[PDB]
Amino acid sequence: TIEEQAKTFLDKFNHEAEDLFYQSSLASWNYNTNITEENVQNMNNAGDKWSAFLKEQSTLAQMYPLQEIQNLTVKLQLQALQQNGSSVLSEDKSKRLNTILNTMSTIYSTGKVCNPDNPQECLLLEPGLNEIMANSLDYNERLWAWESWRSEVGKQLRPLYEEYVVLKNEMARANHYEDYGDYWRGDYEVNGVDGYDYSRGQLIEDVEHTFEEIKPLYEHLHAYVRAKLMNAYPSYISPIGCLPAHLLGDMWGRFWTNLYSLTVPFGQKPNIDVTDAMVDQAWDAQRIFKEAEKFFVSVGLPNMTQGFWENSMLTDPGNVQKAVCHPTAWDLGKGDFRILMCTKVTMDDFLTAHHEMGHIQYDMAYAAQPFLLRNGANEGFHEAVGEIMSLSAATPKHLKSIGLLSPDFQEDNETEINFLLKQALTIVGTLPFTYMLEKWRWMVFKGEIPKDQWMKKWWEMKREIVGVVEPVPHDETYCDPASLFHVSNDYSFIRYYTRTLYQFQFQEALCQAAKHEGPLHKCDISNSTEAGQKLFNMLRLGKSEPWTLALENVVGAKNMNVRPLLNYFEPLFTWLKDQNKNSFVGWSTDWSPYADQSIKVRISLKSALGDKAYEWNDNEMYLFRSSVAYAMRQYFLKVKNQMILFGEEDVRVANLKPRISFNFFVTAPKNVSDIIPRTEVEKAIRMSRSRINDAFRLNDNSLEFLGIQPT
Amino acid sequence: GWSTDWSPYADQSIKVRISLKSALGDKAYEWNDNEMYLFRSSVAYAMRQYFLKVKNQMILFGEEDVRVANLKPRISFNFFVTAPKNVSDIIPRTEVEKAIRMSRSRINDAFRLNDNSLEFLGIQPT
Amino acid sequence: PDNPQECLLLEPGLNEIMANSLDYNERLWAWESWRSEVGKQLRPLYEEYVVLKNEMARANHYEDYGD
Amino acid sequence: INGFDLPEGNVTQENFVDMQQRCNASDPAAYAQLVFQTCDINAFLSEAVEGTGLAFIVFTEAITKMPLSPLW
Ligand SMILES: *[C@@H]1O[C@H](CO)[C@@H](O[C@@H]2O[C@H](CO)[C@@H](O)[C@H](O)[C@H]2NC(C)=O)[C@H](O)[C@H]1NC(C)=O
Ligand SMILES: *[C@@H]1O[C@H](CO)[C@@H](O[C@@H]2O[C@H](CO)[C@@H](O)[C@H](O)[C@H]2NC(C)=O)[C@H](O)[C@H]1NC(C)=O
Ligand SMILES: *[C@@H]1O[C@H](CO)[C@@H](O[C@@H]2O[C@H](CO)[C@@H](O)[C@H](O)[C@H]2NC(C)=O)[C@H](O)[C@H]1NC(C)=O
Ligand SMILES: *[C@@H]1O[C@H](CO)[C@@H](O[C@@H]2O[C@H](CO)[C@@H](O)[C@H](O)[C@H]2NC(C)=O)[C@H](O)[C@H]1NC(C)=O
Ligand SMILES: *[C@@H]1O[C@H](CO)[C@@H](O[C@@H]2O[C@H](CO)[C@@H](O)[C@H](O)[C@H]2NC(C)=O)[C@H](O)[C@H]1NC(C)=O
Ligand SMILES: *[C@@H]1O[C@H](CO)[C@@H](O[C@@H]2O[C@H](CO)[C@@H](O)[C@H](O)[C@H]2NC(C)=O)[C@H](O)[C@H]1NC(C)=O
Ligand SMILES: *[C@@H]1O[C@H](CO)[C@@H](O[C@@H]2O[C@H](CO)[C@@H](O)[C@H](O)[C@H]2NC(C)=O)[C@H](O)[C@H]1NC(C)=O
Repeated sequence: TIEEQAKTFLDKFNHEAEDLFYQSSLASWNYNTNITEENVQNMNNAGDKWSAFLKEQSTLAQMYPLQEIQNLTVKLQLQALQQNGSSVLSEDKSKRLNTILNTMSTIYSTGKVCNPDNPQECLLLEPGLNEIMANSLDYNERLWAWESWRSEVGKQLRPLYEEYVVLKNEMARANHYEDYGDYWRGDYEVNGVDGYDYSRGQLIEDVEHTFEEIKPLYEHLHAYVRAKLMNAYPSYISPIGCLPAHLLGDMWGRFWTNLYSLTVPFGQKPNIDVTDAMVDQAWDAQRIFKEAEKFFVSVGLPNMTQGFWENSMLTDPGNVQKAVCHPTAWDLGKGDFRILMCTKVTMDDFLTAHHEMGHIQYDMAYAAQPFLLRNGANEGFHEAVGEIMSLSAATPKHLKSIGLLSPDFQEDNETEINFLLKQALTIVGTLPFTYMLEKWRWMVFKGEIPKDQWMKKWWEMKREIVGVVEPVPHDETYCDPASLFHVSNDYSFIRYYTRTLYQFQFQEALCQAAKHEGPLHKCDISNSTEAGQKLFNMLRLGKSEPWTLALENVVGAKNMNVRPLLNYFEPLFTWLKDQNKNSFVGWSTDWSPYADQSIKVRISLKSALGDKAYEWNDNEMYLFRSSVAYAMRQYFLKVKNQMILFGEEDVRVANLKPRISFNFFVTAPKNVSDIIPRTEVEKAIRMSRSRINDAFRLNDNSLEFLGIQPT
Repeated sequence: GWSTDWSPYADQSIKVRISLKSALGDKAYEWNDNEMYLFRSSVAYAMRQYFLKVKNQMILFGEEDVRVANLKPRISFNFFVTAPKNVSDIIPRTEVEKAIRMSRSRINDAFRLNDNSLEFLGIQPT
Repeated sequence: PDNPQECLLLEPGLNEIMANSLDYNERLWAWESWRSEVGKQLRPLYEEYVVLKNEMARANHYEDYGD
Repeated sequence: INGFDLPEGNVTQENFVDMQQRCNASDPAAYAQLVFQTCDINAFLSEAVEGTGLAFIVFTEAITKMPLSPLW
């Protein structure tokens, strides 16, 4: 043999798979290098061939139950090829799920938001909305883009996401899994290994445990950013409350990188920018790439394949030639390692070269593994490798020895605090975001969060874990999570969390081998074979061994530790604590940007009706919002003589309770930013209170408009 | 020739006469655009309740779906309900009359009127 | 109405429907949607236009813009 | 009922102290921020009236509760 026949099968499979895979990869490389319809067909046909081939081999693998298989190598390859996947779903189920996935992706990519001022001017997220969320400092403009993105596209995804969840769970359950969340936690799962075994549930525990150890540092970062944002947005942020979600420097608040302009610790101090030195010393793309190669060779990593240098888009075509330009390492196969990128004479491009080449080095190292066992130990191993490369290369030390930063300069601790904060805005800023998002998805997939509480718990978790508050209350007609790419495009997210940890663990371990004496934030692993050796040990492993074992290969551990991450930001932490001495380190999950003008309303049907007391449903609520809108119109047209067309949609309801108590506020007919002041709303209610009471067969006593009273 | 009276929506159009002086008399409110807005909103409410209960269907009928026409100083007008986002889908007068009958009391309460003052021509109070 | 991402301009799409389509519902959609969107936007502009135009004509010794 | 925003009618004469006990279990801190008058009925019965108060206060008040209050 069973194992013998299984091994024989895998052997034959691998021989054909590697070759056909190469053809597909080469075809894709060609089309990426030259965007042509002919090339489209080439890559498409090649991809179809490999996919069909893999499917047939998948069934053949099923004919070899891994239970009888004792050899781990064959067992691992069998298990990987064996995986049925969505194929377990019925034809109708599979087709529907695929349609939902395409619809969701299309809505995300083609969804548009029109300016309320001019309906003709409509912005897409990718270019316009992102620019506003990353550059605009207008509270109103940022609020518009944030809410409009969720109000237009988020609703379109709500029903699709619901079906998606159902079908996804079915498929995974049929693939022997508790839920789609468990299906996704299978990546980090290790079995039949002595001490290197790891449960899918273990991941959850580990993530949560590690997260609790980072909370302190993040709280200080949050408090510091809040203080600075209070200056940028006065009369908008509570010094003890959460942070408005539309002010985090992007559409979702994934990264806080765009908040640096408003949070620079030492404005007077700049940061290292050797792009000028590069251009001054005529640093072409090839030169910068050689520097990358030099660095790797310095740490004792194999020389870049001559083939790489031969076939690799290392610079923009510039001519009629049309080629995509995203930095990407290519393992075309059969010893083919290429890099495609529109490289320029920039410090960023220099570091990107190191990052991309880092992936190539990993590929080359595991290229000698079984075709199916040629990949990073887990989904967070490969990216971490690239990251630690850029880390060591960015160090002013490295640049001063790369001949870009005159070593006569002296690195200022202020510029170090500057650098550390900028990194924290990208690294520490995404950790709660990533944690909370995966947590929500996991609970949703396992059913812990019901459909009627999807948005409810989303914002509860946001306010508690991330310390971020919604500027506008979002009911279960919204799907805020689905408005993010990964969610709408069926991608796991815990990779990002785990990678971050792994990256710092790797960096520290390697620097210990490099015999670093200073702050880890300024460590250059260049010129250290020992660091390279440890790195290589894991690098060459691939998927052959458990990720827990590969960890022990470099860091020596089997699980993700956050200590090294904290160690890296320790200087910043100490500094932040000083700045947050006077400030309140923490947030209250009660303050909201709309609570100030929110009117609490308690309703007593049974008090005024007893028997024949109708059940307050959404229809009753719809009626209420309509009644309030009516009141607002009357008040404005009478007191202000202003014909303002207030609709039930302008009436924003929140904190609905079984007491039939809720907080509500009124906005301008087409202006989320323009919140009608509570004073005016109170007057409007007073004016039409009787009418509203009549509509619900209630009275001032039963229809308690807290803050409004009879006289 | 042609009749300037025939209308493609007249068939499902329900005439409504409002008698403020007959009911409220003294201290009767003035029927304005806001009163008409409340009326369309009230009809939308009724339509939602009817479909949610009798048809067990969640249809988000809005004041916009309530199409009002032939407004007169006697506060008389013909209205027809349409699908939330489908102008072509006009709710049959029969279904609308059922919804009206179901929520007539609440509609009367909303305008402080009665079946006598609030006349839904064709919808007969019992 | 089905897919909000698919939007038609008057000449490119609406005209083709109003000229070729024989579906009552499709023709009704395009006709009403054209007047429920562009038409509503022009209402206020046209009201000012008529005023300024009348002013200019009367200033040029005319009963109204139509005169 | 207002403190925990519980559905109207859930708390009765029977499920009241136990209700607030489970309520304190949920909100122990808030439970201490809620005044609660003491109801006894026997204490109400054992409250002495002021002179002439019985006729012009006790009886007068009870009659206001009675229907056709002017008749009585
Ligand atoms: C992947 O698909 C195969 C084939 O349907 C599944 O193997 C079947 O398992 C059931 C339950 O033990 C048996 O009754 C069938 O006879 C098996 N079929 C074959 C061809 O062996 C396999 O269990 C599926 N794997 C997952 C994880 O769902
Ligand atoms: C388990 O199977 C793998 C794969 O066949 C074996 O790895 C082979 O080891 C021999 C001897 O070193 C090499 O010549 C082959 O090239 C290896 N194959 C691959 C694909 O790596 C492994 O030795 C087996 N283990 C046991 C205990 O039999
Ligand atoms: C690591 O090794 C490299 C290669 O020897 C060193 O690169 C030198 O950098 C200095 C300063 O820019 C130059 O003057 C030399 O000419 C470089 N040598 C070569 C061969 O390129 C680098 O400085 C070393 N780093 C450390 C920290 O020792
Ligand atoms: C960088 O180091 C200098 C020197 O230690 C720091 O300047 C000191 O700041 C403290 C606090 O204000 C003073 O008590 C010292 O007298 C200062 N020393 C000197 C020589 O001026 C500076 O604050 C540090 N910067 C950062 C970012 O921590
Ligand atoms: C929508 O409402 C917001 C909030 O009222 C308006 O923002 C105001 O703009 C004026 C003019 O720049 C400022 O003086 C106010 O301080 C702003 N208020 C706030 C709270 O930011 C915005 O202009 C409105 N937009 C439109 C089109 O009317
Ligand atoms: C919108 O409503 C109209 C009217 O009900 C629908 O058009 C009808 O569609 C059915 C099914 O094809 C036909 O049998 C009817 O004859 C049609 N009526 C008319 C007046 O043509 C239309 O399908 C609805 N659109 C959507 C998107 O649901
Ligand atoms: C166009 O402009 C000319 C110049 O203002 C007008 O001619 C004048 O008319 C007034 C009224 O009869 C006289 O008082 C001026 O002396 C005239 N000016 C000149 C330069 O001759 C002419 O009437 C205007 N036309 C219209 C249609 O308004």
